Amino acid sequence: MIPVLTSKKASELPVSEVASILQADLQNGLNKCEVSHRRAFHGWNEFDISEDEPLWKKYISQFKNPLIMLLLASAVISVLMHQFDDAVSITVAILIVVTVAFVQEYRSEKSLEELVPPECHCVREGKLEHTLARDLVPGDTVCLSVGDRVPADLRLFEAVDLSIDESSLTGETTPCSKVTAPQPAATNGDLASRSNIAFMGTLVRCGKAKGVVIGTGENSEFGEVFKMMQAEEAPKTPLQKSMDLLGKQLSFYSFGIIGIIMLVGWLLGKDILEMFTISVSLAVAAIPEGLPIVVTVTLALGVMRMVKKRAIVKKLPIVETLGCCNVICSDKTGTLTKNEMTVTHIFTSDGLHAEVTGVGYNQFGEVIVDGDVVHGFYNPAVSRIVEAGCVCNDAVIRNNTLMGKPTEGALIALAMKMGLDGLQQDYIRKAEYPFSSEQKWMAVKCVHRTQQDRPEICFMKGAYEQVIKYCTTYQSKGQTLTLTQQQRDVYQQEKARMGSAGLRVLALASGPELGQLTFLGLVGIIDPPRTGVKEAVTTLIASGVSIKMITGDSQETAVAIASRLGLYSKTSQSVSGEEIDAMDVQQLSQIVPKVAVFYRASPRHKMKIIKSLQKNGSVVAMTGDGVNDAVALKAADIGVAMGQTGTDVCKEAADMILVDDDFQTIMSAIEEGKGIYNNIKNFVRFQLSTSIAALTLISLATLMNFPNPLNAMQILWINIIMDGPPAQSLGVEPVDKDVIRKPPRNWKDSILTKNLILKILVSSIIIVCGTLFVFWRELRDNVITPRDTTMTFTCFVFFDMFNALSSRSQTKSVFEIGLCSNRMFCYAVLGSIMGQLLVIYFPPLQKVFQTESLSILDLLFLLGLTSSVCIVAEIIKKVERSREKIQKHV
Ligand SMILES: Nc1ncnc2c1ncn2[C@@H]1O[C@H](COP(=O)(O)OP(=O)(O)O)[C@@H](O)[C@H]1O
Ligand code: ALF
Ligand SMILES: [Ca+2]
Repeated sequence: MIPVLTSKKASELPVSEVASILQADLQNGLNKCEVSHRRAFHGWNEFDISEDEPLWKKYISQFKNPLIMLLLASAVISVLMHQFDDAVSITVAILIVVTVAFVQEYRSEKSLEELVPPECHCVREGKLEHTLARDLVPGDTVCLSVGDRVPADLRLFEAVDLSIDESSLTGETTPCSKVTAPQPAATNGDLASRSNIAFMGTLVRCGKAKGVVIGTGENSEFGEVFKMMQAEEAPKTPLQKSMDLLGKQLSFYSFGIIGIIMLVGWLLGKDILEMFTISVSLAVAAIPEGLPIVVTVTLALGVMRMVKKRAIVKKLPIVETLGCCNVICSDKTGTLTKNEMTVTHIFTSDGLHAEVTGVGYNQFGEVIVDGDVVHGFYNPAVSRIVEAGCVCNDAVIRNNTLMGKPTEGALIALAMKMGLDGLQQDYIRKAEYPFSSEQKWMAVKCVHRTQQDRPEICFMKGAYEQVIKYCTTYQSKGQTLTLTQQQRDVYQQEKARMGSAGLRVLALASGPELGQLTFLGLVGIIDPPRTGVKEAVTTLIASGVSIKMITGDSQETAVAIASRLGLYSKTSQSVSGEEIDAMDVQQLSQIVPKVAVFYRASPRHKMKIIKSLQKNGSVVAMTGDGVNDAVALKAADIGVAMGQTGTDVCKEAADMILVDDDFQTIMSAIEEGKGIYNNIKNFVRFQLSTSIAALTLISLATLMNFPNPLNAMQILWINIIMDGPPAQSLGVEPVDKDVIRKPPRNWKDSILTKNLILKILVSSIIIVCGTLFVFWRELRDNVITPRDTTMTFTCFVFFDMFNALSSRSQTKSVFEIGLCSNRMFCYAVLGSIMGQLLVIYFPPLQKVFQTESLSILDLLFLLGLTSSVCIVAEIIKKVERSREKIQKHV
């Protein structure tokens, strides 16, 4: 059997011993059968899933709520009293309440169980595959590049200037350097001296590494520490504690009102038992005992609906601030535009204009100069630019797939169209200066493969303003002349003409050494934008949010794209990158609400901009994707990391990520969050309206005479129907398309507004008026009849049902939506109707409850009169929509 060795054993033993003991191939790797055997033997590369849930313990913990315990105490002291029906009814009712609370808790636990398995790169069968870190087995060959995180315990056998961040493991802010040499047995006392082992969960900052898996899952003390630190957390949502405070205030007000009405009923009154029972009923009915449950389940359904649309968001409280945003920055490449570059226009230093046809990275296409087809080395000016773009290239084309930068793949395809694919191997690359964000140029110094006696030739490419600083001469009609200022102005004007059409400009120069280069020409690398982003950005800035652009390119093409998709209003400015560099946050904070395009910028500037965006009243939505951009995401409130082109540093230490990079997904998530908030507001509105109506009805009933026709069991059933399946049906709801045009909700604003208060008060007074009308119409000279109680109970039930029906959406009436789209509402409605009809006619229940019989014409009159609240709500909604239309028409 293969033994599992610890970290110190792999540290003290050389690479040969750790390879022979583990039987791991450094170059070939392990086979599929051996990997499957090791996975079946040692298990999966995850923490031990040993967690049992005593569902019976949860069921009994659903008890002990003081109010239901006082209800059970009343029930048992009633058993002591010479009576049986009230006791058994109260016991069955409290049983239904406990089981509905338990199933609600189980559903909330399921929703809270409802982001991703972490992927990695592994070398198996001699090939590198992008596989799951969960299926990793001890002995696999793992490659770690910049950005990638260490999946499991790794024994380093190859390392190039590797620096790994271990602050999450030991707390040191300084990354330690890794080496492949074995450490002596004397220095293995502390953890910081272990520079030959890559531990699980560590973050690789820089460098490259190739190691062998030695420890997975449980076979690591650091793995145990991680399992115990990142398993039990409690990141409560600000909206959650806000709703908790609101519910506590409502409960305190309800308890005060109940104490007041009890003091009133005690004076000039008797039958203390019924008063205490009805007080307990009002206490269990008025208070919201399901607000956290419904808010959690609606947040979970919202996050599930938004991840269904390819939008993964961690840090659940972020869903609270999702949609509250008002400034959403974006980059040109990636989110706002697909990563596809195509060379279309070529401008040589001689003044020639060449057009390149064909779309895609293939050999299909031709170069036309003044009507003539240029192939091979027919035109010196064009062929020089082609060879300069080809010899200085890091991307490679294979089976129409590009490996590297797409901007270099564009020049690769351009050389392919001219039949110059085999030129890149004709030169021997000697010196390389790669393309960096600070220098913005890439240079290669090479010699010919068969003409090594010739002087070394260096080719530089990049931005015009950076390349032209190294150019001293130019070519015209085959003659090398000196670069005058007029030639520089002509080149700048041509760059402006190219940028005005939305083409990325790229300058190229060639020479014997750096500093005495001749400038060959410019190329127009067009970038087709994604389809559908135009209308999205149009409807985004039309109300609420404002989109920015951090491209890092020149101002010309940036403004061209921002005008094509639509970002530049008549009153808008644009700032450079050197302007942000030589300026503090205070002076910048006064020009940010006007600027919308950031050209010639860099991620190093982004953080600073964020500070300015944090100076005034606003919240940031960044879109960092590459390296050295995770700190900007952490400093901002939320950070949008891309899935395809995204490192692990900017993925795990970040916020909501977007797979299948696009721009409308943020808008969809914003609409989802706003719909969640609207559903929560509608549920709170319905609950508060029903509670206020019941409280004022009970008060007007027990005021000075004519005691309440609603008994304890009836009010408890009303509580069940107010906080049951028809209650949470309002929380979960498919959103319509109206909130994207609404202004964003401020963080200072609460969930209760003036119109909501007016609506709940109108609903309550209508309920009370209808109930009093029914009470007056049922009896004229009759003191007390059970038919009166039945009529009042069924009337209040039907009124609550119609009020819940009218409370489907605060911005949409019942006519626009149908009897679908969360049909669970209609399911709960029909279930409650069946339960009510069973309560009406059931001889075994007629002794339990108060209802014993009813008439058909009485039921018809009840359904005819109950629609008053519904018609009033629809009338006020129609007049509000008419006022909205007449105010937008002017
Ligand atoms: N491989 C490269 N060689 C030389 N110059 C480049 C290369 N790639 C990009 N550039 C230039 O450097 C600029 C900066 O690129 P980057 O900072 O990655 O932003 P973006 O790619 O979105 O423009 C580009 O606008 C382009 O002019
Ligand atoms: F892809 Al960029 F700045 F937009 F590096
Ligand atoms: Ca209640």
